[PDB]
Amino acid sequence: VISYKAGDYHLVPKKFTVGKRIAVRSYLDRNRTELSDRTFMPQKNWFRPYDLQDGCFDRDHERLSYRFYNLETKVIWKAFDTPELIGMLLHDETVKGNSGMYAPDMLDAALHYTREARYWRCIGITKPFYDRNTLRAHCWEDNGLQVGTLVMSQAMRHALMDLERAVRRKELGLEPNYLWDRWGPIGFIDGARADYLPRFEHNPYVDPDGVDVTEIDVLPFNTHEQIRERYRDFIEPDTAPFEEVFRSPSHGSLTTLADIPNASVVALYKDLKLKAGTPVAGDAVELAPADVRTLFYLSANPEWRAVADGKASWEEVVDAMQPVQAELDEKIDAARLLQNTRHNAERVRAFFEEKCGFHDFMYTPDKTITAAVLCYLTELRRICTETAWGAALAKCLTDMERVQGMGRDAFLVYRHIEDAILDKKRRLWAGRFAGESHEESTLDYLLENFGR
Amino acid sequence: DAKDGLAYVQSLSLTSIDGAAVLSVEEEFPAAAQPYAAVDPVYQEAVR
Amino acid sequence: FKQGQGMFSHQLKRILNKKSLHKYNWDPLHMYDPRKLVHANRYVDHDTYEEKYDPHWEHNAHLVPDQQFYNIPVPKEYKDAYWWRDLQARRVQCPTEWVHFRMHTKDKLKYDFQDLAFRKKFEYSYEDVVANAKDMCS
Amino acid sequence: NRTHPLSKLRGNLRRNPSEIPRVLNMMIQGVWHKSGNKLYFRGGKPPNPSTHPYLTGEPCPVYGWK
Amino acid sequence: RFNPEGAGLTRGTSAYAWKWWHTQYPWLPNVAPADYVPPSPRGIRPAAWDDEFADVVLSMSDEEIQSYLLDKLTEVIFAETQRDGYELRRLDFEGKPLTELPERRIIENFVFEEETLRERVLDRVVEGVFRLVPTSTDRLELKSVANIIDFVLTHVTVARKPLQHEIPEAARTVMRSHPLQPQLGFVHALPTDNRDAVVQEWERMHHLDWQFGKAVYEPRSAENERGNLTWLREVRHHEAREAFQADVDSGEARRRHMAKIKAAAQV
Amino acid sequence: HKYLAKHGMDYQGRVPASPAPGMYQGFSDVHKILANHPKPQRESRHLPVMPMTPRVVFEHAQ
Amino acid sequence: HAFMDIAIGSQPPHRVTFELFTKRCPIASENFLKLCTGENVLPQVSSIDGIGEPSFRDQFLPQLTYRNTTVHRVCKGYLVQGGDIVSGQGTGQLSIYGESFDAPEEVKASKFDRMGLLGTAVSAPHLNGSQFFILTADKAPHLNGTCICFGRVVDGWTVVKAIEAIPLTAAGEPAERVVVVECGKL
Repeated sequence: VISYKAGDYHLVPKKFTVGKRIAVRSYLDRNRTELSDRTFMPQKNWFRPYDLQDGCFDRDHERLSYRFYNLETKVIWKAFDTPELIGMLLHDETVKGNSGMYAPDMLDAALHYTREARYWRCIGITKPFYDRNTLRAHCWEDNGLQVGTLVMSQAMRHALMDLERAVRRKELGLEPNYLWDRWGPIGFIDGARADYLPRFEHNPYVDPDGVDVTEIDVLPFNTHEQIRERYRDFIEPDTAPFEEVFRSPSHGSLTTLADIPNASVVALYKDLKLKAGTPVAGDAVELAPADVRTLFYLSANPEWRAVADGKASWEEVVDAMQPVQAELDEKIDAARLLQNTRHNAERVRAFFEEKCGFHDFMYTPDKTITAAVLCYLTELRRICTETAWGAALAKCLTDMERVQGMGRDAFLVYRHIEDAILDKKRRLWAGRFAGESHEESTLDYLLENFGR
Repeated sequence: DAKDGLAYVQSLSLTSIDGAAVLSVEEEFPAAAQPYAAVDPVYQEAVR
Repeated sequence: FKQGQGMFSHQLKRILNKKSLHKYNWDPLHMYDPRKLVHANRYVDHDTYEEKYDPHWEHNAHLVPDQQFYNIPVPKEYKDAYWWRDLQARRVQCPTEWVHFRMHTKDKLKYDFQDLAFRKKFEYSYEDVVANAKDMCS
Repeated sequence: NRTHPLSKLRGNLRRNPSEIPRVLNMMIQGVWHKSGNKLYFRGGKPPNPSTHPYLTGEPCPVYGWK
Repeated sequence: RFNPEGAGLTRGTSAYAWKWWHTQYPWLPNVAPADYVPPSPRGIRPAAWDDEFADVVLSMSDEEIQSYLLDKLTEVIFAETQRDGYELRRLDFEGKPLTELPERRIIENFVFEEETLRERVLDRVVEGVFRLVPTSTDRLELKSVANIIDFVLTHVTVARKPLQHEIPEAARTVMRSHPLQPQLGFVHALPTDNRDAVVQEWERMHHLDWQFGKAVYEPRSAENERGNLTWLREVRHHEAREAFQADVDSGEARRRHMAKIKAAAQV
Repeated sequence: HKYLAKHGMDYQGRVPASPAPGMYQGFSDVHKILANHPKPQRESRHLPVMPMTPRVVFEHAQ
Repeated sequence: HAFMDIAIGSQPPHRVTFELFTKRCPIASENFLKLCTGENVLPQVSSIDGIGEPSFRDQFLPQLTYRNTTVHRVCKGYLVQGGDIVSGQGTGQLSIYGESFDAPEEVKASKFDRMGLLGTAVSAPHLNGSQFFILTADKAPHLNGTCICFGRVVDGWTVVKAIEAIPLTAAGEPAERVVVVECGKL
């Protein structure tokens, strides 16, 4: 038999119904007090599944016609808008499954544009691409038929005025205060109102030194060639002072009194530095020179090497009988190089703070920045092209496949450098939210104590 | 809806349908050279 | 203080009487797409995985008409969802205030009026009315 | 922008009953752009959209027209 | 008067929501980029997640993995993340942590925003436990327990090898020669509800699903046989076909058919 | 509200004018959600250019 | 003469030697050499002037060679069609002569009465592209004035009769991807 006591199946699940009858819900029963978690907690998202589109690339051209039309063309753009995140999408397109993102070709085009997109960013170009196909720095002064005479918009012939006015100044011998070298990622670093370029004829840039630049001046500087030599000195960034800082251990965050063993190894560094020739004990938490700090990381993670040289009862012996892992400090500095400048728009800007000494990235003029990127892509190529561990390391995304190829022990190392960097951030964040003084009482007393 | 029409309809051996006195059971074969364009919806929809 | 007494208000009261073009655009069967029913009731053959050519299908098929298509064929079972379009294609294609000549006079008889298809019936010519009424010797 | 039948380009010279109210307001009113200059119709003889030469191509910023 | 980037707006509509009243734009529903295709059970596995991990993970289904993820995330939070500074479980008289781990709500509203917290979860759960790797632009919205679960539950659903419809031969010749074949075109007769995804899904603001001649048609492979008229309506029609078929087997059909022509000849 | 959160302080300095490139990118008629300033820029580093709204062009015509 | 190597998914290439009727039908047959011989090459990179002045940029554009093409439409017992440089799905036609070409003498004078014959694949007589088809069903009377029979497979018929036996997946495509690895001349 099949028992049934009645008043059982309602014919509609008991949620969508009153005792009997489905109930009505019309966005007026609902409050706006739900949906107010949106101010912090973001709404649901549809993460697209990553595709190596080779299934869509049944044949050749459609695969090498989106290399440009979709991959390269996203670099010409990023080599124009923000050349610092030009290593971010190189990860974005290789996490998505693409093949030759860090190939010896994509970089040597990314660095090509990054180098030149500067000299047509100072020329006044606002969009790097004219149409789907060609670049706007190749619109010739005919319809398309002129040889090299660039179609100079009014913005340009006012960007080429500011350049010419900067030339005449240092041609007068004065200091060439080029306007767009106070121009950074936030606009004028000087906190001034941005001077917008199609400048009104009733707001002409006036320098009380008597420098004349007008339309009669810049009209002959039409084609690409006679500016790359005339304003060579300004459109070109300088790569000398940044030449090798990415190929060198620098940990802008990490302090001398900060190590994974917070005391044990630094007790050795104080022990070596009292029984020393030129001995100096450590109370000043002031940062030690960069290269000696990365030694302890190469001497604090592996309890192998923590004791392997802790036995050493002299100063330089520990400081210099470990050059064998100092031959390993680049293979880790190639890791702290990628994963630093990779993931978020913030990790990269915080990264350049350490290496190229940008106190604040947001105020360093573009001339100083495009260089550091140019000096950073110039050493991405070194890593990808010169040494064999560079390719796979680039195409590695997780740690599991990262540990395999390059030094398994070398990955033990910096994952206690990164874990030490981030734990310094732990000091700042949780540093704010640990002072508890609230109560019903002391929150009253904290008024009068605030009164004086 | 079979290829065995002519040989079947003669298996009966019709001789009358109450008035017929069937005169001849010839086979039409009007499927001769029927283009696939006669059954293909993708085509017939292009013509219609 | 009105405004615009000028000529543009003297044309726009005379040229706008011009009767625009009328095309009896009959209703679009959005939710019941009729042409995606050519694939209903089709034996998929397990070689080419396409519809086998059913010779019967076209006989249980009810050609629902259309404007951009001559006559879309749909199987018989799904014929009634298109009940409005078979009532709009048989219709006469003009607001019947224009063809009111047919509905009130004695053309009420000389015309097919099934679902507002004001189409003339058959009508002998005068060469035949006498050819058919003299041959009878009436 | 009247357009040639063959030309894939789309122009806004419609004559549907829903679109003539604005196609006259171009020929008799004209457009007063928010930049201060009066557009397509600025003077006396109202244009004849159906005797325009056909739309040849969309405008570009660098040159005039692609 | 609109404010795009308004932290309301449901984050799908910031252009379509200028229209719609103040009272109706907060509720406009999340639908899709209108080009995002469903999560697809395709076979593309992350570049380096590999087998052994895939063979294990693929064993877990997408409620067997959503469940694991919630436990791990409550474990990642209230772990290094919480024990490091704040506390996330209510304490008793003396101040002892009554419950072991946080309550399921505190986790739900928890927002992994500060980089220090996201990296503390993403290297452990989505990179460590799952060996997944998230892009930069998705790492932006990948900042909640709700979204961490979905991001996995798309990139693991796009991993199950698409079910391979492979049939043998010996059984294949059965379904061919078998008398009763399937019509198999009906899915198209189903009525279409194609329009803007928002106007189509705003109407399903509540259980407007089975209502007013609609039906969420999930393709059904087996049918209940009790009381099912359209099922008994043919199982007899079938048993009326096996009975008629009995004649043609023996030959009483040919006779009863040859008796017509001899009734229809002499007349 | 973005210095206070990331620095733990009041800014206590004159804020830069000319909004940073990349801010108010979905807005269309800012003009109020700003001073009468222009829509700042794209998120680029190209030299500042006035987005020639119908308004800016009129000022040129004055 | 000419060859073509056929790779049935995970199986090795196999030479298919075509004897092109270069005598009676010059255009469509010489269209085959230029397509098989790898005659149109345009290798370029964006950095070094690939993008700036030339504006050619036609190398992000259907490439006009049979290299790495597919064999898409395979009608068992009938033929094996394949070879397209524009769309993987079998649609669209490319040629030496632009989009397509019609040759009046070369279309009317065609007769498909041998097995192993090699013709063009048309959407209509006025349209002939890279798309060829190798006839497997012996006789083809309904194909007389439709397309051009510019040659026949001279040997290696094993594959065109081994391709034909490859199962169709749901998509009306061969279950396993038949790829044309590398072509040339003989």
